[PDB]
Amino acid sequence: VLRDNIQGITKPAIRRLARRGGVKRISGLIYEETRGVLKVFLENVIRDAVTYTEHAKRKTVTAMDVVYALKRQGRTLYGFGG
Amino acid sequence: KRHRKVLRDNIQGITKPAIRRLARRGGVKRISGLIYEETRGVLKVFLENVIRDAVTYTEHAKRKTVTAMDVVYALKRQGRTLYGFGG
Amino acid sequence: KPHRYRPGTVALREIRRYQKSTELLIRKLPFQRLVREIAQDFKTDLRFQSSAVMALQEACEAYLVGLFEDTNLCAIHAKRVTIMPKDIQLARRIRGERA
Amino acid sequence: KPHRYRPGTVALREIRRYQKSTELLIRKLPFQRLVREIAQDFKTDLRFQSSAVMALQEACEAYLVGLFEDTNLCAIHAKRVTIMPKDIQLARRIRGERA
Amino acid sequence: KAKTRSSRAGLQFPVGRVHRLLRKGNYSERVGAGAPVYLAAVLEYLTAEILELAGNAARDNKKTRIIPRHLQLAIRNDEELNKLLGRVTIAQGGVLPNIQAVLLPK
Amino acid sequence: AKTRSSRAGLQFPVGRVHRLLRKGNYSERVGAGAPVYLAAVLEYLTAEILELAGNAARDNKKTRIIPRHLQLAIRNDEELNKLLGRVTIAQGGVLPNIQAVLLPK
Amino acid sequence: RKRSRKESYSIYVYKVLKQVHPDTGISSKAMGIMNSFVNDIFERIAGEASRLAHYNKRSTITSREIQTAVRLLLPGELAKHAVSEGTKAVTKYTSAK
Amino acid sequence: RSRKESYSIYVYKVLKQVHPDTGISSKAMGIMNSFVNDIFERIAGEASRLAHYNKRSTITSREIQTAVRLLLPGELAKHAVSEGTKAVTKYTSA
DNA sequence: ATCAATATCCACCTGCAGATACTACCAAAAGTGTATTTGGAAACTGCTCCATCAAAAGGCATGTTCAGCTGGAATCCAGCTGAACATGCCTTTTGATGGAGCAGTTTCCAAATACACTTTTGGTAGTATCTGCAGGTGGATATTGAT
DNA sequence: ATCAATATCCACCTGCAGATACTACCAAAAGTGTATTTGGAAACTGCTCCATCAAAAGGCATGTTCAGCTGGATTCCAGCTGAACATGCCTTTTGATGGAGCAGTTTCCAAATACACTTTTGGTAGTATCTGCAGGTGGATATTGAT
Ligand SMILES: [Mn+2]
Ligand SMILES: [Mn+2]
Ligand SMILES: [Mn+2]
Ligand SMILES: [Mn+2]
Ligand SMILES: [Mn+2]
Ligand SMILES: [Mn+2]
Ligand SMILES: [Mn+2]
Ligand SMILES: [Mn+2]
Ligand SMILES: [Mn+2]
Ligand SMILES: [Mn+2]
Ligand SMILES: [Mn+2]
Ligand SMILES: [Mn+2]
Ligand SMILES: [Mn+2]
Ligand SMILES: [Mn+2]
Repeated sequence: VLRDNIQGITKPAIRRLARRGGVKRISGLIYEETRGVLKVFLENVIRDAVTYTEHAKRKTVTAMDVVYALKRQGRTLYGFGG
Repeated sequence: KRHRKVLRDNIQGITKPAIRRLARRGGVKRISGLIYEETRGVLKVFLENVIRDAVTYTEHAKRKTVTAMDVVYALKRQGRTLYGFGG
Repeated sequence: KPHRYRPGTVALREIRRYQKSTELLIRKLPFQRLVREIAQDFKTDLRFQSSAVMALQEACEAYLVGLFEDTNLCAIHAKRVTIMPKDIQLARRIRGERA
Repeated sequence: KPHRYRPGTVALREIRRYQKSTELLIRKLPFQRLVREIAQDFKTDLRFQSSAVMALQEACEAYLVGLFEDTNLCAIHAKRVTIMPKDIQLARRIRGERA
Repeated sequence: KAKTRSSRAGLQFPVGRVHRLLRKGNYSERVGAGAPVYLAAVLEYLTAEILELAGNAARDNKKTRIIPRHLQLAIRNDEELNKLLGRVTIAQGGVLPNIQAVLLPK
Repeated sequence: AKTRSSRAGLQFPVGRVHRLLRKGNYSERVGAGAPVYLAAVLEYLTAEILELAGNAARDNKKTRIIPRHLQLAIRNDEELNKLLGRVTIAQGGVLPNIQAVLLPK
Repeated sequence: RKRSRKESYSIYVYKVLKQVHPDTGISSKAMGIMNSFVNDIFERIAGEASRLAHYNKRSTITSREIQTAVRLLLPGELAKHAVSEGTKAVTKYTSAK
Repeated sequence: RSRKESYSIYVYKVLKQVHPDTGISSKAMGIMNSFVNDIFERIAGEASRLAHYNKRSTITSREIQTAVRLLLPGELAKHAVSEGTKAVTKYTSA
């Protein structure tokens, strides 16, 4: 069956995320709203990561590329180098 | 030979109409009575944190005079960058 | 028969007035006393450049104005038109100032 | 009559379950598809370290979970217990991620 | 006759000074000759962008002298300058006129 | 030959902290005291977290500190939580917390 | 005693103002803002370029580092034009002497 | 092939000093490494700006101290300052 | 819709704060030229680890039904909060003075850089042994929701 | 209150992935010793500007009265979203397998640094003189609210 990739981020997985966030009841429109927010996040972080990749003249996005990008965006991540 | 009078309770110099005006510039139409004391508390926390950092810069330079730059540097590191007084 | 504007009319007039201008809204000398009192509690015998106090007032007024904006959105979100302390608290929590 | 839990009971059970654990909650492969698709828009024929993709999923899931907490506070602020796009939007606005 | 590196680059902004500030700033051990040129050009371009928009705001306010208010109007009304300076306070700049619709009478 | 760490009473590498400082382009010069002080501050902060994380491991009846324990240690400590407020710990999860109004009855 | 020289970007900001708005002036407080702006953006780009060079074990900040820093730091159209203006200035600079 | 430095074995040393019978997983060790690197960068960075603000070319223990006061919350700052002063004292004497 | 009270607009003007203009001065800055050093690009390549492939295995996502209960709409009203007024206080303004302390310049040594050399160490690679605990079991018992 | 249906917890067990303990190897890195350089503390002091003074006055804070309309409580009900169950679809596992490309090594030259010398310039500093617009007035237009 034909399938968009962002639609691969399924309703039940979004549900579990909300539950860890302490959310008890979810509106039907939340699931499309969440996917849109997810996409912007990834776009912003991946754009910065790939930019580090290009500068290093590589073809492989490294964990460090991602880590540096997250730090830029004020989303510092522990556990993957640096 | 002298010393200045004791400084106390100056937070009340932040008057209700002064707080009303700031709310207006912030687009606020209607204000509950408990807002004014809440605002004074919030302002005091903000001012303390910036002054603490500014004075820290002052002492490190071995000065007794807090400069505009001390404040600007303090604001910069608190994530409140300010244009118009500085370097 | 003496004239009275309805509750809300003058408030809206005031919003338009102060969103149009740029001057400081807190009285100058009282703010200066507040700064000296707070600074003194941290360190005695400090002096202030006049521009240093003004920098603090510009920062404080810009901070509060911005906070009232976020506060207003929280109140409207609750289908109110009147800002309340719980609105300020919600805004500061989401801002990460208390979280 | 067959057994049936009241609405909300199982929801609360899930909250306790996932707040206790740390495993990722999005399927690995669909997430990996999404990452490569988005990356392809910035540069073609890219490869990824496995740790790179995992770093992305960790940061992204931690972000959405944090956002949902702030969203929940907004819903409760409006005296609801159901989160709505209205709530996500307010949280992101106040966070400074937009508007 | 000597030529400035600025004139050699076709720039109004000072290349020599920018080069000095890079070395004096402890950003790296070495600084290439192309680096201050590129940086001076970017700084100059951004300055031109803001002054353009601020000059317009001044004009719309029937003024010929740009004041901080005009700089603020130009920045907050431009989506990209607003993003770039989103965590910046312009002293004596005030705010944009903006009243939430639900607050208006009806 | 006695290492500067030994000479200062530290487990953390003073010589390395010094090399990292001057190769980091933080300044033209580095005083001899600076890497000692900094190495000391880093060791102490490491000790404070490992202490609290160890206790978290004990409470869960474990003897090996895992990421989850580091998270519990940090988020349950007012000052460590503030210092690391914009940091996310991989595989750390969140604190158990349910808003009161969501509880039944 | 002569008070030490306080450098600013004023005379350059003023030049660009005249190119852009020939009949428009600028107050000293506004010029103060402009000076804060240039110094801020200088520091952001330089700082980002510094990190960039350090991540890649390079001891030299070249025009290449500045460009990537500008792409990382500026949004959309601003990055596009800034990069263009910067490239243009470098090629012209090197095509001389 | 080349080598990659980390704080791992120093982290482990400090671990056995405070919890002799406690171990630490490699994933958790990665986090501690990130932590030490992060705080190093923060403190060094702030000390750098301090020195520059005051037209100084040297970063001394004085810059490190003021940086720590600026960066760490109340009690953490107090103890860190104490630990720092203690170590520089015992380094002068020894 | 009419009309009256009041805010709002805009033209016109005047005083002056602040911007513009000029000359003189000059220390630092910027450029030029020569000699010397070396960062890192280029080309080749070995070895890591990434992409893909098959291929069950089944765990988990999807579609459906049903109804519990939440969201939102409607209604009411006590009292909070805005508008307006009278009163008069304290902030603002203008200007002067003394001197605290910031800052400019010069002298001078403790400490830091720069090499050369020696020694220690931390990262490493195999190689083999060890163990904390995830995951599975049973059965006790707590919770939930029907009566 | 009883009582049935699940969920949840505790005690124990066992395989193994990941922690560990070991020996050996070595390049880099840290320690040592010596000669050289220099940053910035001291001392001294010129001079900006901060604290404090007085005095007059009107902009604005305070405090009160009055009632408009907002917030909060209550009720009510349509329909949305949770729970449960039945499918079956594709994520997961892992294991092997090219080979892309990260990364290590060698070569070497364009470009950077160091340095001495010459010239240009941007920043006070001292006065001297325009000029944009703030703020005042007056009178025409617009807005708001009662009726
Ligand atoms: Mn006090
Ligand atoms: Mn070389
Ligand atoms: Mn029904
Ligand atoms: Mn309800
Ligand atoms: Mn009064
Ligand atoms: Mn004195
Ligand atoms: Mn060893
Ligand atoms: Mn278990
Ligand atoms: Mn010197
Ligand atoms: Mn009434
Ligand atoms: Mn209402
Ligand atoms: Mn190849
Ligand atoms: Mn000149
Ligand atoms: Mn006017």
